[PDB]
Amino acid sequence: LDKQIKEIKEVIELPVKHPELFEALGIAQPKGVLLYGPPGTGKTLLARAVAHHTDCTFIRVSGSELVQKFIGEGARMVRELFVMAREHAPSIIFMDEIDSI
Amino acid sequence: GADREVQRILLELLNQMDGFDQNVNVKVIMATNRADTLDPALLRPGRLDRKIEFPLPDRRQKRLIFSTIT
Amino acid sequence: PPKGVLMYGPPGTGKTLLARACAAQTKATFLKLAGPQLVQMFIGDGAKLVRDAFALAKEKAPSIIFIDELDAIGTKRFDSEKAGDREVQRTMLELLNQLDGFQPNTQVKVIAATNRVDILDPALLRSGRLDRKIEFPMPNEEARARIMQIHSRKMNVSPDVNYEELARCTDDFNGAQCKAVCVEAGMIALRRGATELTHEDYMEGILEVQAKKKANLQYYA
Amino acid sequence: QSTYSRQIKQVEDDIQQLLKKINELTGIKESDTGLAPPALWDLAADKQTLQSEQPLQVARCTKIINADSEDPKYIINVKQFAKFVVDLSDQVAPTDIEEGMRVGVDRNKYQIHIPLPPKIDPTVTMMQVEEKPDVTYSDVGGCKEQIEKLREVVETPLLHPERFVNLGIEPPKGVLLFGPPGTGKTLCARAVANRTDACFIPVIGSELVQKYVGEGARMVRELFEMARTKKACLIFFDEIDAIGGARFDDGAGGDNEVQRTMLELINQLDGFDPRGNIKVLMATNRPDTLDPALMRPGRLDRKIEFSLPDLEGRTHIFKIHARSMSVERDIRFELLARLCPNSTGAEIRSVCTEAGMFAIRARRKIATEKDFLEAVNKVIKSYAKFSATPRYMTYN
Amino acid sequence: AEVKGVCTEAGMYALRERRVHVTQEDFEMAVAKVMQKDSEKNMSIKKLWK
Amino acid sequence: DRGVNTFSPEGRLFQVEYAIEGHKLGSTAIGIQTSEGVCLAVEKRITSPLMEPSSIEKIVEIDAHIGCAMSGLIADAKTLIDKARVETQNHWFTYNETMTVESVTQAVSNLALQFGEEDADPGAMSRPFGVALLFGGVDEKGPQLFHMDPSGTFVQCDARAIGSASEGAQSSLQEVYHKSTTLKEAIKSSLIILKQVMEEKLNATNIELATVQPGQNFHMFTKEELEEVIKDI
Amino acid sequence: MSYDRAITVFSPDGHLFQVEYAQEAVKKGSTAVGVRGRDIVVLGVEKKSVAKLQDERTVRKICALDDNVCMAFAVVASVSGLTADARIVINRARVECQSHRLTVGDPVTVEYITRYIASLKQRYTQSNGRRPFGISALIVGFDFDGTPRLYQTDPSGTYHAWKANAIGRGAKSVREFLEKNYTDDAIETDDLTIKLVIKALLEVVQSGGKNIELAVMRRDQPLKILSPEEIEKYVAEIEKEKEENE
Amino acid sequence: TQCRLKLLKLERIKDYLLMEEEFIRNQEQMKPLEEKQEEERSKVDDLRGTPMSVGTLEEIIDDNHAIVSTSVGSEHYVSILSFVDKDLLEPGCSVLLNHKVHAVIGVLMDDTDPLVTVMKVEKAPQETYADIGGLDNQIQEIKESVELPLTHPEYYEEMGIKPPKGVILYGPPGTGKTLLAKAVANQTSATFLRVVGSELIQKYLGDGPKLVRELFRVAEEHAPSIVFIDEIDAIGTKRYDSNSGGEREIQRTMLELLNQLDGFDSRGDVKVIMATNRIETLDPALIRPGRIDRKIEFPLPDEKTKKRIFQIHTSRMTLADDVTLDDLIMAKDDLSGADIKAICTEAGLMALRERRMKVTNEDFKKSKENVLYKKQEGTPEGLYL
Amino acid sequence: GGRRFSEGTSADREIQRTLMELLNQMDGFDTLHRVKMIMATNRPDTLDPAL
Amino acid sequence: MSRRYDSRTTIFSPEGRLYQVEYAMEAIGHAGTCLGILANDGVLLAAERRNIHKLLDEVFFSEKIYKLNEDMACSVAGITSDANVLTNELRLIAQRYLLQYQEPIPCEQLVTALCDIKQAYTQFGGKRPFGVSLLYIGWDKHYGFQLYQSDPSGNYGGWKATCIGNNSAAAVSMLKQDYKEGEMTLKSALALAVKVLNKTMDVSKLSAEKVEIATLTRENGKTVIRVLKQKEVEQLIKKHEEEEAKAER
Repeated sequence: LDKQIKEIKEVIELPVKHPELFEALGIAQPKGVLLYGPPGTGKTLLARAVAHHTDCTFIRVSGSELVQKFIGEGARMVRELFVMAREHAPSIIFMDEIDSI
Repeated sequence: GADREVQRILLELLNQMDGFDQNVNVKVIMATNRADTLDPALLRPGRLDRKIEFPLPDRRQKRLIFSTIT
Repeated sequence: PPKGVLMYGPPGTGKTLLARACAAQTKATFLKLAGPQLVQMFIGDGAKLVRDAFALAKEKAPSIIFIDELDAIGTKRFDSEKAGDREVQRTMLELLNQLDGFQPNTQVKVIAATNRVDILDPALLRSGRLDRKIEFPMPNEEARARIMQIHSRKMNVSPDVNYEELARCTDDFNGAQCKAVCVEAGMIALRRGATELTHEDYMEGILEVQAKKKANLQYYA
Repeated sequence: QSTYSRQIKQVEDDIQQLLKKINELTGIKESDTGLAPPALWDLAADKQTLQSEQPLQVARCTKIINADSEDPKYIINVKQFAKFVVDLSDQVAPTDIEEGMRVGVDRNKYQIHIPLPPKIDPTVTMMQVEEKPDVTYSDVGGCKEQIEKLREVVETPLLHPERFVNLGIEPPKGVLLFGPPGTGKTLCARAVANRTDACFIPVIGSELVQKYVGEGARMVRELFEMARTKKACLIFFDEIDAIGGARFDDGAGGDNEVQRTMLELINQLDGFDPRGNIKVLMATNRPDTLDPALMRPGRLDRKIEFSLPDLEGRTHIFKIHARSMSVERDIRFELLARLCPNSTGAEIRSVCTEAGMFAIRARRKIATEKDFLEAVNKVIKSYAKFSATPRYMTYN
Repeated sequence: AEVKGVCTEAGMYALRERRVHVTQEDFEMAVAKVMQKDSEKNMSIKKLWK
Repeated sequence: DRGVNTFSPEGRLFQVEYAIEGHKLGSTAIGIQTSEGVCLAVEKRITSPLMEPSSIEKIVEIDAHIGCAMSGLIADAKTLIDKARVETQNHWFTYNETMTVESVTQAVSNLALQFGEEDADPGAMSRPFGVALLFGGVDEKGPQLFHMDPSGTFVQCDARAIGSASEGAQSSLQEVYHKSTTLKEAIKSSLIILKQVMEEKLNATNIELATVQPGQNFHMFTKEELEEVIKDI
Repeated sequence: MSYDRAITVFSPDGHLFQVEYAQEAVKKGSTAVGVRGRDIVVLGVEKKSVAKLQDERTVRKICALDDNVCMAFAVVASVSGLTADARIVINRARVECQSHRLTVGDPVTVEYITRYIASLKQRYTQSNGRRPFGISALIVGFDFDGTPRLYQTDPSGTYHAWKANAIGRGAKSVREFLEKNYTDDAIETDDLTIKLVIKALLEVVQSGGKNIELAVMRRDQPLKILSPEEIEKYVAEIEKEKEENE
Repeated sequence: TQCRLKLLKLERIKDYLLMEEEFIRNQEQMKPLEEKQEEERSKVDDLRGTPMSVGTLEEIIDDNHAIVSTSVGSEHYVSILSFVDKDLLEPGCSVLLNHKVHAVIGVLMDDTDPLVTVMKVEKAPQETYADIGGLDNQIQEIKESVELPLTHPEYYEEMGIKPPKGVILYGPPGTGKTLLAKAVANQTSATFLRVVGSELIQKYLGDGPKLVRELFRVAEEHAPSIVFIDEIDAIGTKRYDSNSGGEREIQRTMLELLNQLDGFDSRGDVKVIMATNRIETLDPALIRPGRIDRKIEFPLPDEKTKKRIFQIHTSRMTLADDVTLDDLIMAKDDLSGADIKAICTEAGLMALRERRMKVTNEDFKKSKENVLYKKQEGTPEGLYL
Repeated sequence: GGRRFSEGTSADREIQRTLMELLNQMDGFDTLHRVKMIMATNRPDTLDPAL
Repeated sequence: MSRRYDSRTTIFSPEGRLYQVEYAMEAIGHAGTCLGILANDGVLLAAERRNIHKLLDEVFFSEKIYKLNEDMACSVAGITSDANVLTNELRLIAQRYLLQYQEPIPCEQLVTALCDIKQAYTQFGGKRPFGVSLLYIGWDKHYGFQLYQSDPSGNYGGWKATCIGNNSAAAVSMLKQDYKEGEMTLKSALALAVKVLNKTMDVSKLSAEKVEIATLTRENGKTVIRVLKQKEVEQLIKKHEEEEAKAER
């Protein structure tokens, strides 16, 4: 999927790697990245792959309450994840639907 | 206190699970029958490599089973 | 002798009053039990609470347990695939067990008051958990005059005013209300300067307790 | 210049040296005394310390037994969940002991030196409550007949019990405030409580209900009991719309938690014990929601509607609001009242507010009649659509 | 996941034949076995994994 | 939820209590019966000079010797007036003489309350109208002023006011207006009372007056006539 | 019918909800201005949202109810044309105009159409399971007299005659600039009246002759809807007059 | 000026002077504070010992006791001992207790919870007032509520009116209800609390009104403050199916907002900004006046105005004037401020992708194209009329 | 007798552990002999699908 | 009972839109490309044929190209369900007008009769609006060649070139870029329409199974309504496809 790589690579990877490049050029740092497309297009794998490539941690919020100890739930845990991500910077926070649960 | 213990027990288990790869041992085998009363964190791969499927039997498959019990 | 008897039907019919009377005739303990106290904040302990409350009534001597608002303990139509509490489920089942003749039910009688039986589930009602089903209709016309006869004794009244006429006019009153209409008429009576309530005070009395917010003259006539 | 520079550096420097004194004298850790009231408070606590009160672990009396050792014996269960068989001290006087109430026992030798005060089981409820503040009648809108009617109910029997007893009539307990919002149901409740000069407990309907089932039964039960013991209580149950709703169950959680508070209030009120020394005031915008038990008298003796006012009443809300303001009296209070009829108490205060907004932009210190006229015609047209009253008044 | 399933299915075949190297024959049987999984994915209009 | 059709424990319907409030929203109209005739006065209350003041009407004719001033939602009233026009001439075909103030008013009032929000015919109201009408004329019987309410309670008056000033004005009329006050004095009484609800002073472009007097048909006062009453208030 | 579920129910605020929801939808946009002349009345709408690929000849946002009665409409949202909503009022009004002319030999007046708009809004209110249209119409026309008239209606159904009025995107703001432009010469000269409509429309947002469509009526003669090419020439001449006065 | 300066120097001196004079001179004197006072402090340290058990003061009771729950998972009845003042301590603070006999030695601890940290999200806008194109006036009406009592409270108090609190930002969204909230915060330079409305509805039952109470507490201390509640509409329409709180939980939380705003207990100088896409799906009382004083509708920014904002945008994502500035603007018919950002933000991404630092005309056309898939341009409004 | 739950209180959580234990004890790898285990219910619908 | 269930989607919103029309507006966008372009000797419609299998009967002329009259034809963007009832009704109306007037019906006259019905559903009744937006193409005596678009409440607009459906913004902008107000002939007009459909659609070479194109051409004073067959369509695809090839170079 030659088309897919160039699009993802610009959005996510360049700013985490260097925001400085983005800043000199004069672009605003990416807020949201929306992934859409049919099931079975390697979207979940690509998210994981991207983390390895930048050398950034992959913090998956799975919607478990087994995972959560930060406040033991996550839908008012907005900023507490952002603080800790900044500490262990860069990171990409991932929200996932498996479409089965 | 109850909810926290079970949560701790499971983290320790994940941590020890990852320990197997260095040594000859084959990892945990577990059954999910209802997956909605289970964490999706526990269904994620990277510790799983092989996932077994069982479906419902068909007619021919079923017939064989029925002879063994009888 | 009854496992329990049930009182159901609309509030204000004097169930609490009636309970106090029951207690005096028997010469026994009425053990106050609240349906909300039995379900509690601690979990699995709440179930132990129902076991202890009936358990003690036996030890106290023969007893009558006055339970208020049993609607709190649970309504079992469960199939609840998602949650459904179930501190409440444990207590609903434990309550049956104590009524069953594993332990006596000729020593513990249950005087139960609940506002409706619609809310309640048949597991509880039966005919060998709650034996009698006594409906309480809202007071009759003569009944409201009797309710005022007691009340009248406490304050001071004319014999030109009774409840029976007010009962005949409208049937939009209850026993709790009849007390309230006598207490209301007395405020006006007192405000004027009087050592009694008269027919004027009562007649105004019914109008005042019911709200208005712009009233009527030629809005309806 | 020089003199001031010098004094700044010096004063600051003096605080550093002073630091030993700052801690003992002012407070903020290590002695927080000024030793006019603490010399007394400390002194009395010391005798307790020395024998067996402090460390005093909170516990509560589960049952009174006479088994094992002395004839007075009690089984107390501490808030670590272990039971202990304890004695009873005359060493200092027990004063608040009751079965099931919190009592204090020692960790060195477990015996009851002193019981904890009456029904402080929720510490959570008690802290938030204001006790009878002073709200002026220059902001409790209008003169109106609507204000006056509540007072006869709430204020007169508490202020004078004398009268009621003499005639032999029972004194007021209940009043129902019902009507759409912005008519100052809260606003009036506060004002008259101070006027009467009796203890004010406001409580929020949402706080009664908390996470677990039967947790809600603990707070309400203990609040009504606490109210009865103290001298003259008014519990102003504040704004229950869906936090008061009629008994039902959905099998996912149900109305269970909501009805729990509701039902608890019913069990102690009617009970086998009647309502103690507790007056009750209800604020609802929806009587459509409420349970048939609450709506009948014995906690709701008289129903009074404090709703949207009358045509004369709206003029009176303008006059009371003007007193608070420092705007012209050459502005006809009446003209405003006719220009916006069918307006609640909140809306008439927004008119004054708006009038001021136009005024600040112009750069005036004083509001004008021009700003005023404009403010009412915007209110009658625009504000009506948003307003709370069509839906709440249908329930009322 | 399906594409990798070809190599993975191949290994089962190499044991069965009792080879030490996964031959061409192992792969022939594997494509057809993987094609049956695909067909199941499509029938159900939902993913296989659960 | 609860319906709106229901009776409240006060002992009144919700829809109707709202409709009275609708009367209170609009502009004030005064209808005074004098025995010299019946005058109807209404405030224009214009905010722009680009408007043409003749075409702001709130006095419309039920009949050719009965005039009507209406208050509250201007639009909601207009339908009742449309049905009224058909009845007055209809009355002429059958009786062979013109309709009375009493006959017309009772017939419109039957329609005023009929409301059934659900499971009621679309040829019948879902909600009542929030309009109060003042039917003022002199007819075969003599000067009569009848008042109609949105509650469908009709009553005979000599001086009635409706609109924002409705309670205030009505009290104030009873005081000045009596049957020892002549027709021109009734016009002066109405003008003073009018000003509190008005945003400005009284003018001949800020009132509209029409009087129906014995032996005469309905006359809409011209600019000169409006101006003579303006001079002395 | 079976549908009788409430959409309108009366408020204690002394209003009908739909009518007020409609009234703000004419506050927020779709500038329609009308001026009344002394031989001719002209009404104009700005926006048909001609994005330079759309058709201009067959699109009508000014519709002739009659040959001596015409209306220009407005009410907007995110669903920007409520042409559909208008189209009902337009068709029923069209038959009614013609109908009035068959029965009564006077040419139908604007005053008849305005009462007819007040009753249509209302009738929809009283009927069960039914809701008032959001439209406001500037009803233009000629009487029996042959006198030019411009009348304006609101979504409740209350009508007033007005020499010049503007509605949309600040009804009062466009009208108060336009108030200076309404002079004795402007109303007398027919050509100046055509410019007065265009001159108001220009205040909110300037330029575009395709966005602006205006229809003209002279005497009891049929409606003439002007070409956009006629508008473009006219906006250019209006812009220079603004520099001349000022 | 001169009188003020001398007064301040004196005030500062008097606190210092008095405190100090009595102490050292009493050390010379043979009977007053002297030794005792210095000793008393030493004596608190020795009595407390190490370790010290930590507690949180729920309330003080006037009976010579307080309720402090100790960190051991049982409650304790403490007495005013070890030299301490009962009234001096303010509720909710963490306090240090001597373990050996329960006494509050003193106050210094808070032991910081993560809940306050989530609430306090400081401001630093993308764009802000005076770099935004057209409809200058529309911002100024908002200021009446938010900005203006913070800048000068003086005008409001002198006029004598109720200080404006609460605003509803409504209309079709594309005008920057979010942008306006950020912009007012920078300009005012007061504390910015940002809590999204969705966050109130939790997976926990009954936590929602509690979270409101805390929000407003955190605001009062901080105050002058602005609170932006982004999108109040989200909680009423939606049922996430993460709770069994239902319709009841929304209702209790909305109510708690009312109580904290005016109620029986007011919270001093907390204004509320409610962005909402709609006003008919919201709760009736929440949008009633006297919880808001200013109501404003945002209509979409004009097609001419889109141009004046664009120059600024193009310059930020490196200036080019080789662009077809007019074509990009035109096809889109009167819709969002968001689309202008999208066309510049994307174009600059494309230019980089091509491997340059200059955005050119081709890049602007390309980005535009990608944006039509993502949005719908302004083609909806065209179809109707 | 338990259900799927997993949006419930602490009370729905404790029921499942016990319900899990019964399954293994009956048939899992452990099983009864001569000794018989009898259950009593009010609804078989309140029961766990696995049970 | 009954009102509570009624979600009050028939209510007006303050902004001045109907919730239902707005939700219908989205139903049109999910669905396939329908575009109409004006030309100077005829007019053409291009619609996405969404019925591709190798086993197809073809019991209808087409499932999206509908000949409403013997002088009008139309294409569809929206839901096939709504399209079927609607398409029949469009036929009685077109045909009755043909009886009375005996001249081809304006495209404008055709959208308006339906509009009343659309509006009726939305405002009251609690009835869904139709899920299709129709592009009608025709020639009527009065204006010459015309194209009309209808929306889910019957909101109408006369268009020289317009597109609704999937990637509606992309198709209309592109077509706006090359062509602005009637600059091309009938021959060139088919080649643009297929080109637009090509980019919008997932298959980037198309066939005649993927596209179906219909022409309405005025010949010898009479309107001819013809659905072009697969054979004619392939010729049009090769002409655009080749034009794209030159573009690159």
